[PDB]
Amino acid sequence: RKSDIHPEFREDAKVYCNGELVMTTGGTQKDYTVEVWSGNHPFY
Amino acid sequence: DVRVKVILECTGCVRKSVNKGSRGVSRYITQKNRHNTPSRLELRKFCPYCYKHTIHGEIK
Amino acid sequence: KAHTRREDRTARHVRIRKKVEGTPERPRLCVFRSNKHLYVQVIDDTKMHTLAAASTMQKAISENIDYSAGPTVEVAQKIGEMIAKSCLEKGITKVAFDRGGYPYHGRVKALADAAREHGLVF
Amino acid sequence: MLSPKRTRFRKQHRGRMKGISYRGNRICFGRYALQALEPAWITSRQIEAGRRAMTRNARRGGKIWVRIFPDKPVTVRPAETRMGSGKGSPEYWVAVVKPGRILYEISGVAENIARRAVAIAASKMPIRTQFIISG
Amino acid sequence: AAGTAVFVDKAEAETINRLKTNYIEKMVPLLKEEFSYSNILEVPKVVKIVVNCGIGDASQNAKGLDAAINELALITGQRPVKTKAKTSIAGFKVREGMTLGIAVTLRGNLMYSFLDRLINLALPRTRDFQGVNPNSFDGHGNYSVGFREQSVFPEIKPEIVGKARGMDVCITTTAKTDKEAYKLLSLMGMPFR
Amino acid sequence: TKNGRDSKGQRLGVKIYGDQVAKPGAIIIRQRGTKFHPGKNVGIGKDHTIFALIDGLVKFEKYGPDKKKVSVYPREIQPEN
RNA sequence: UGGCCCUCGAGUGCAAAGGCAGAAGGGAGCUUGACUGCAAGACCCACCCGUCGAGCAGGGACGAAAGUCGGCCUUAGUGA
RNA sequence: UAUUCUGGUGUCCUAGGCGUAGAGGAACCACACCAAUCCAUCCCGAACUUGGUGGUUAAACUCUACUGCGGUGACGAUACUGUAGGGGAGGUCCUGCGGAAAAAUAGCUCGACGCCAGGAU
Ligand SMILES: [Mg+2]
Ligand SMILES: [Mg+2]
Ligand SMILES: [Mg+2]
Ligand SMILES: [Mg+2]
Ligand SMILES: [Mg+2]
Ligand SMILES: [Mg+2]
Ligand SMILES: [Mg+2]
Ligand SMILES: [Mg+2]
Ligand SMILES: [Mg+2]
Ligand SMILES: [Mg+2]
Ligand SMILES: [Mg+2]
Ligand SMILES: [Mg+2]
Ligand SMILES: [Mg+2]
Ligand SMILES: [Mg+2]
Ligand SMILES: [Mg+2]
Ligand SMILES: [Mg+2]
Ligand SMILES: [Mg+2]
Ligand SMILES: [Mg+2]
Ligand SMILES: [Mg+2]
Ligand SMILES: [Mg+2]
Ligand SMILES: [Mg+2]
Ligand SMILES: [Mg+2]
Ligand SMILES: [Mg+2]
Ligand SMILES: [Mg+2]
Ligand SMILES: [Mg+2]
Ligand SMILES: [Mg+2]
Ligand SMILES: [Zn+2]
Repeated sequence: RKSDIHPEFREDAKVYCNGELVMTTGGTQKDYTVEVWSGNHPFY
Repeated sequence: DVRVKVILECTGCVRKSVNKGSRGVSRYITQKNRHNTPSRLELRKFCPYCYKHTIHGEIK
Repeated sequence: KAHTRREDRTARHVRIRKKVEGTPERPRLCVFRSNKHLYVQVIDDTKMHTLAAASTMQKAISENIDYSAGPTVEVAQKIGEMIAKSCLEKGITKVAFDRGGYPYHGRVKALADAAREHGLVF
Repeated sequence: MLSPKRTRFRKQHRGRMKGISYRGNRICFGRYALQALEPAWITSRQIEAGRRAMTRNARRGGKIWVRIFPDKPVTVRPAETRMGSGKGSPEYWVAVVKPGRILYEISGVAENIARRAVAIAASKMPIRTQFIISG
Repeated sequence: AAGTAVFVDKAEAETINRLKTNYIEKMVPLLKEEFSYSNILEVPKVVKIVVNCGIGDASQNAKGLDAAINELALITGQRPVKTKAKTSIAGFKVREGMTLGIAVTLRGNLMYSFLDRLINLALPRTRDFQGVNPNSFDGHGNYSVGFREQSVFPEIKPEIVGKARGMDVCITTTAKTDKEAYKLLSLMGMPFR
Repeated sequence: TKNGRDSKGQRLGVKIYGDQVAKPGAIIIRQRGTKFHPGKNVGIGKDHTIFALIDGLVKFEKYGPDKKKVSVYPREIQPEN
């Protein structure tokens, strides 16, 4: 990645789901508040 | 019309009749498109008198 | 259209080789760089002859310098020196540099600089 | 009436007609055929009339192929027009045939009806011809 | 009702491990065995994922372009490329060099991370979801899926979004056949049909 | 509409042939595009005029596989009969 | 936007012709050789014109260097 | 001095190309994996760059084989023609001496030759 031109990619993103679930992912934010996601979704 | 004969001239040439071996005022001639580029053309070009590549501007 | 690294670099080598031509008075200095080895050659194209060739596969640099995986700038400098001496000992001074498809930079550049400090003219 | 749908230049060299046509020689579609014996220029009108005649006389017999076609333009200057001021107007279209060339092919009759039919066809042609049978 | 996302929610997890190490630990032995290949390197790998926004009206107003660029950025952690139209096109009112769409390519690790945030975050948080089409393969084992609107990702803050803007996503893979690519995607947690 | 305009034949084409003799500077070929390509001992011009750098016999060759190139070689004229 | 197959069928300011595919076609970086002084020899030729040019010196541009550069892929764009 | 093999590097050419099947990992060539101060992407360490790992012949390249495609290609004869004539109202035909295709088939083709380094005999 070239410097200063990219939005900072924060490597540590903790996924906090309202089932008091905490995982790790990555994305520009440090934490992601999630009520609806892959596991615990209407289908399967 | 929109395309023109323009005269390039040495900026460092002194018309006064200089004391060196070869006296005279270098001018080149060339064409410019007066619409596209309104900037007075500047060009580094050789001057037979000064013997060095000088800078030649334009004339009105 | 070749996107294999191999064929690509070959393409570049040929393109470069359009302009730079080995002559009796100006032999071509030919650089080959592979993953584990640095190999350099000197060619007169009229006579179709290699005059001098230095490589990492010779005992000189083997006993001098060892490296782990990729040839280092150090390695290259050593080679440039070896070919400088080898060629200066056959009466070959004035040569032309064939960068063989690799951008002039890194160990290629360093090779060149080595062979320049040591009396070879290019 | 047969004719090309397009060309760039309108007007074209008279050309010259020499030799034998080697390629149109064979009879590859039907059974009986009418073969050109002499080097000539066939207008599309003539081919029309020949085909028409052979078709009407065969009638109850089936099939007629026309192995030629008028693709080369031909030009004419009007009456009381002094020579000069440009090449004239293309009036009609010709097909160039050389000796040996097959013109008409025919199938679906006894040899007699075919002979009669092909004779009446040959009557509307500018050229001498021949009756030939498939090999 | 076959669930491969019980493999993706299974325990409290880490990123790099999830994608890159579920690939090397789990995915590869599986594919090795079920297709029976005669060397390791014949395993299908994810090569690159390019995301492409298609908006031609944005060439009229460059602020929309800048906005959409920063949006795609915050989504993907990458400041995009603005793709120019090659030819003069009448019916769409475009001349040469006009900035048409917006495109990014995600390679290496960022490819895996964005793939994760796709399957396990935005795809469920989408509008009424059923499963993605198994038939969207190109025949050489490269997959493509559309996104009608970008409210899917949390980085995109829905109230600050001016207008809904669409995105396309192309997964590119060393797979030569669709079966292998399909097993790869679904094994990695993808919601099919 | 109305025709009758045309141009003087430009005098193009091979000036010296195969196994003939050429001075230095002597023009071998005046061509429009390059129907021939410069070989050895031979310069090419702005209009793709091909000219000699050396006294000697001019020889045409197969550039390969399709095109053609011209080059000049020095001869030896000892055999005075 | 992604990919497989055909391989020169696109392009080249503008006619047509001849050229040109790791290119003479598309892009990027730095520029002003779109120089002064010249020139062996050639082509074309009624004359007048017209065209090609190795090589030499000066002072430069690009390039790590070898080297390339006296406008433009060529042929129209002119007036004693 | 030979020979064999790998990698580099060229010249000649009938331009040796695609396909199918097979061989190569000690060495050599390659990819594979990992990390990014020299440099690098109009976005992306993909490419190009510097530094490591030690995995694999999968791709690549390499070497052997084969007419399925592709490429090449006769002898003869014919068309055409140079010169000397002849026939026809003409379009155009014919003869003698000399030159001689194209196409098509029969065959041919899975290149030739050289220098350098490095092993092996
Ligand atoms: Mg390496
Ligand atoms: Mg005859
Ligand atoms: Mg009659
Ligand atoms: Mg003419
Ligand atoms: Mg020049
Ligand atoms: Mg044109
Ligand atoms: Mg053309
Ligand atoms: Mg170019
Ligand atoms: Mg010169
Ligand atoms: Mg010189
Ligand atoms: Mg000079
Ligand atoms: Mg410098
Ligand atoms: Mg140019
Ligand atoms: Mg052959
Ligand atoms: Mg052969
Ligand atoms: Mg293999
Ligand atoms: Mg065959
Ligand atoms: Mg064949
Ligand atoms: Mg014969
Ligand atoms: Mg005769
Ligand atoms: Mg006669
Ligand atoms: Mg004869
Ligand atoms: Mg004979
Ligand atoms: Mg012949
Ligand atoms: Mg033949
Ligand atoms: Mg062989
Ligand atoms: Zn001055």
